Amino acid sequence: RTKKVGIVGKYGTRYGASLRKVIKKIEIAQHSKYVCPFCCKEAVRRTACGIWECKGCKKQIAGGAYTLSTISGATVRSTVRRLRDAKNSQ
Amino acid sequence: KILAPGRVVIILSGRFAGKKAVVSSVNLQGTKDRKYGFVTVVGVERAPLKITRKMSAKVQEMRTSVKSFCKVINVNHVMPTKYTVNLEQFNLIKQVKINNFEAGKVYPISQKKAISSQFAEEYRKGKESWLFTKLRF
Amino acid sequence: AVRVTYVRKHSYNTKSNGIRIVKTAGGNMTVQHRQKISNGVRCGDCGCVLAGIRHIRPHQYGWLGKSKRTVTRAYGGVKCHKCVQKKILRAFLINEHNLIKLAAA
Amino acid sequence: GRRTLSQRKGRGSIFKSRSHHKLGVAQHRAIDFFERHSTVRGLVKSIEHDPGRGAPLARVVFRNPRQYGLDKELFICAEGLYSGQYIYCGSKASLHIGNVLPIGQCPEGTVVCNVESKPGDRGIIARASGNYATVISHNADNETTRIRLPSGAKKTLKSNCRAMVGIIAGGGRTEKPILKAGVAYRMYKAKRTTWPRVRGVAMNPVDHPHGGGNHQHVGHPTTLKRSSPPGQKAGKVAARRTGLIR
Amino acid sequence: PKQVQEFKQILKLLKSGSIRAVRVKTNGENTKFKVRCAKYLYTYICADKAKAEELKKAIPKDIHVVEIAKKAP
RNA sequence: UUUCACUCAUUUCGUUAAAUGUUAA
RNA sequence: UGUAAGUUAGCAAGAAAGAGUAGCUCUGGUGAUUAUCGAAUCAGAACUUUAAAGGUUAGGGGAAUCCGACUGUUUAAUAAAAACAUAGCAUUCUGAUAAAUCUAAAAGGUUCAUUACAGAAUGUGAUUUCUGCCCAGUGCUCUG
RNA sequence: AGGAUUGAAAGGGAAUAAGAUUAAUAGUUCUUAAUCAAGAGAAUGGUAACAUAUCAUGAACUUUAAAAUGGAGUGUGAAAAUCUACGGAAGAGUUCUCUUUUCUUCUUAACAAAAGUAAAUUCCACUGAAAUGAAUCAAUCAGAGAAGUGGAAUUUAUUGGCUUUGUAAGAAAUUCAAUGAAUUGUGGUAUUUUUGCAGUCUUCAUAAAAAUUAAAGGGAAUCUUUUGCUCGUAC
Repeated sequence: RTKKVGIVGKYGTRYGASLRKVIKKIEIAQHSKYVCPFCCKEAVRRTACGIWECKGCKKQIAGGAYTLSTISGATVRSTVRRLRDAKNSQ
Repeated sequence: KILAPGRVVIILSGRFAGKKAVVSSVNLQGTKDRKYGFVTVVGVERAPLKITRKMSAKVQEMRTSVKSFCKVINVNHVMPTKYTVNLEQFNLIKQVKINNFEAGKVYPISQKKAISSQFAEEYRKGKESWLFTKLRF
Repeated sequence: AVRVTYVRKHSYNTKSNGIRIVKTAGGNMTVQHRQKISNGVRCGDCGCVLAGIRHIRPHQYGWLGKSKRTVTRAYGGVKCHKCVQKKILRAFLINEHNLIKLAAA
Repeated sequence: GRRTLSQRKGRGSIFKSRSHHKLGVAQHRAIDFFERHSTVRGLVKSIEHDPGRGAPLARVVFRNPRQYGLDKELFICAEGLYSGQYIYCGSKASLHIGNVLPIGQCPEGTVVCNVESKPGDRGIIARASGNYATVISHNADNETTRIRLPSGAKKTLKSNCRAMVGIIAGGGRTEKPILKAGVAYRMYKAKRTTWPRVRGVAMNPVDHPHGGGNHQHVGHPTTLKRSSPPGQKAGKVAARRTGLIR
Repeated sequence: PKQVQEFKQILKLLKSGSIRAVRVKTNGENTKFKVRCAKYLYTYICADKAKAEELKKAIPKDIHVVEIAKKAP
């Protein structure tokens, strides 16, 4: 249907090519479905900015504004895990 | 067998949800009308209240009274436990057979009171304790 | 086509000013004041609408029969039948675990 | 001249916060014995959207340790918390995401949010979406610890200040480019009346110190002392540098 | 207004002392025995004349009975 | 002569002023 | 039916340009229930005439130059614009007992139910491309 | 036990409808028919979802829900209006040129009942899907269990949505006679409005609170009749 304007073709021709290219990355990831960390189904959809709900699995998760998990919030979960192990042992 | 006569089960659904009952007769195949795996149980509908050393002798008898029930239940709506009662001690529960559960009509009140009376007697001696403690969800 | 008028002194199409035009004798159409749409009860845990309880106004449950506003089950009218089954398992299984964990492990 | 719009903002007449649909005050529970010598267990009932702020808010429900009943709190969601989760607050709480611990029991390099600047004040620092503070060092001599504020500043706090382990949810909120004036109009639905900002140079000499003449220009330096009286304090205050950085 | 369904409910209704007024309506096919009580106006639709006569025998004598036909009273 | 150590006016806060401090256990 | 240059590749575009359209009499397609029942819709064919959207309703088109990027707002009552706003870009200060700032004062007040992805103060005005040299003067700042 | 006053005749809220009547008031008067509040006189059934004209006790204390929550667009249930098919009854118009013709009426309330019978969603039992099925305009769903069969519940402008019934034909409408007589079937794969429902989309926007009510956990304790005040009400 379109050559290289995937979802931002709704913006038409009125916001600058670069600004439409930048928002395309976010808008694809904002409406996309994610794998639910409990029931492992691709059934998590965003409700509000930062809130994600597992549709057929009855859970609400706090996440990024447009993605379920951010990069910054992913290395923190591992960083705290390493410190927790070190604190317990010696 | 997990579900054998005398085994104490916990009901999960229905009016008797959360009551403790004693398995009487198991039938995993089911009858022609009973198209499911079912077991007959006799349980404590109303747990006895805790008594003290202050009330009159009449009250301590009334307070320790136990009201029981008899019901054919589905095996999927119960949770078998690790506790087993002595069916010979509870002789009035052996005689509860499947043919005694007539569909659509009230269960004989006289039979219920007989088991309710014995349940109170067995509890008064303190022989069985975990059976008669109410489950606090 | 018969055109009607508001009977009461309210003149705006608010939620509480809902009307229904019904027909009457002689071809005359009158104005009926229709009720608002209520919501039913919800499970306190999963927030799902319970079955067996009607969706009527809060004061109308006073006029309901005493058996028509609750379900004959533990936590009836406040919890779904699934909301209660997990409650029983939690109460029993956890207590069983605490008997082998402590108390002469 | 007149009073500039900056002066009129301090009166608070149409510049009051549009806080009607807000959920409440997001803070830790009040400090008590069970939070100082034991742990309390809280249940994350729900995660909700608070108007006017980017991070979601969690409705945590603690049992009342001294009386019979409940105790309903309103935390700021750490990124990762889910409904039905159990969180533990107290001096003995484990180092899991979402648990509230005194800042002195956390190892070096750990990441905390909603830190208390003064003990018992229920959260001051690192509260916005995606923000966090990192624990730098402890000092058992005077029971003080160092943390790095999200602005890069280093702050020293008493070691018994509480903090929630993790990252505030809603990260990356400001990376999505606003595109329409309408979208920026909707951003301040639960905020103050500040959005459509008229340039001072486009004003008239009465209204603003920048209100120019036959050509739109300022005419005098836009870097001012901190001690300028209100009304003429417009531009850059106590600026040590200007221009573009290389 | 409530409608009674069988005879034995309206035989019992009449022999009670709570009756207040009886109106009999004759129509093209049926006859309605609208007994006026304190609260409701119970009525019985009968399709047999012989059964209608039996009802008039059971009516007490201290109560007023009104007969209504193709012309309003 | 700033330089310190305490709190006792003083400042800023928190709660339902709900286990602070020292022993015992 | 056909449609250009240009283009942020989305548009330009109803581009431009050409043909048909009436009345009467018929034919076919699109379903439901097991032959009957129903829907206005599309296509086609002869014949005739005053050759048919036009009673009413109902876009003039093309080639360029300047300004503003766009949707929006404005001097009630002579200026609706190239002016204001706007998103984008950028600069400054502030760890909250703070910054800005109202008040004569105040356990006073606003942003603040807030906490740097925040608050406050400004310049330029979408996108692309580029922002050259100068710290002497006047400002501002300094760990001197 | 917990936080004082005011703040809405468009926000929330106990309960009334039809016909008639006046020179003028009428959900207010009259007739008829109802409703609400305040009073006065320690249970069964179903496997289960859940169900029983009050029934079938339930104090302090705590919790949950309702009141109470954006918008767009698509599909669809139902009612009314318009249009139309069959079958008539009564009256009117045209009629020198024809027209088995054109036109008008053929109705029904609040509150309740339960012959007959719908659409949609969510749950329950049996069984266990791959040769993957099921389904929508679009989607969407499934071994933390699909489709199939048999059930339960709620919503659909009052009881229970539609027809039907009591109300209630005695009213009202259309005619005829000089107060008295006549009739008041059944449909539609059409359009619009209203009213719900179902999922989809959208937000750096997430789209009120209290009065008030019900239920639960807990185990403390051992039909008839009376009244319903103040103020606005014309145009």
